[PDB]
Amino acid sequence: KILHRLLQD
Amino acid sequence: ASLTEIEHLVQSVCKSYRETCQLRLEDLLRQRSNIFSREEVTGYQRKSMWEMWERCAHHLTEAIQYVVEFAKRLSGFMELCQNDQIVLLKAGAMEVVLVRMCRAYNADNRTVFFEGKYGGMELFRALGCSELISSIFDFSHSLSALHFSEDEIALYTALVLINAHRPGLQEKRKVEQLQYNLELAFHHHLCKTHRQSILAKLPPGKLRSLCSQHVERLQIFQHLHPIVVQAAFPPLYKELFS
Ligand SMILES: CC(C)=CCC[C@@](C)(O)[C@H]1CC[C@]2(C)[C@@H]1[C@H](O)C[C@@H]1[C@@]3(C)CC[C@H](O)C(C)(C)[C@@H]3[C@@H](O)C[C@]12C
Repeated sequence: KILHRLLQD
Repeated sequence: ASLTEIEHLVQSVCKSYRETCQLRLEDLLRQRSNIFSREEVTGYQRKSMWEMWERCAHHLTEAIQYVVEFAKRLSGFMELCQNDQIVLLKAGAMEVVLVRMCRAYNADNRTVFFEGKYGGMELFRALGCSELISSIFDFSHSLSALHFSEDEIALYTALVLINAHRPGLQEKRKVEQLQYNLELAFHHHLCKTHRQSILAKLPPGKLRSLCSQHVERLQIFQHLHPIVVQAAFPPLYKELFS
């Protein structure tokens, strides 16, 4: 979720 | 495959590592004489357990963020599905940090570079987990005795992270293929630099056991201090470990 964001951005 | 293609993988992994380090090796070397005084040590030891936990988890989380960036630059990693990217990071990121910390460890006096100076494991006494701390420090001493080059750490840490045996992987074949190409690249590089003797000396279950000990210690701390965990531990830390 934070991981999701770090992986996307 | 061919040698050029393998050697391209080696250089690509080493570069990804270099750009995602956080602290450059020469910075860490140049501070080795800057050791906490007995009074600074005492100051750390007198901190409350919950305060020392929060500070440590903060620095660990910052370290993990650099590991995520390393993963995202690893050739093949971003082409795996997101479910698999997350599985690999959840199981792997702490193991990466534990390998990467041997750079910050001075085996001549058994200290680690923490918040601007080097200090011994006694600095961390207020955590209440001497047994885990002792084993981390020993683990780092083992790794330091190998004299890893920056290239060896890069390749080895790539392999720690790209592990096709992690439970939960949806396309375990694709990860196996990546892992085998990384393994070939690592072994190639060792064969070319006359360093194959290290293969025997790399740690066995050992990384797994340290990460397990971390998690069981966290469950004890959060049972005794649940609001502290909710209010003051980093979000990323809770997402990986709670
Ligand atoms: C108390 C507990 C179970 C968890 C939190 C604390 C522990 C036990 O898991 C303890 C285990 C050992 C510990 C002190 C760790 C801290 O959180 C995070 C640091 C750092 C990664 C922080 C950043 C620094 O750049 C470097 C030099 C890389 C540090 C490492 O040298 C030592 C390390 C891994």
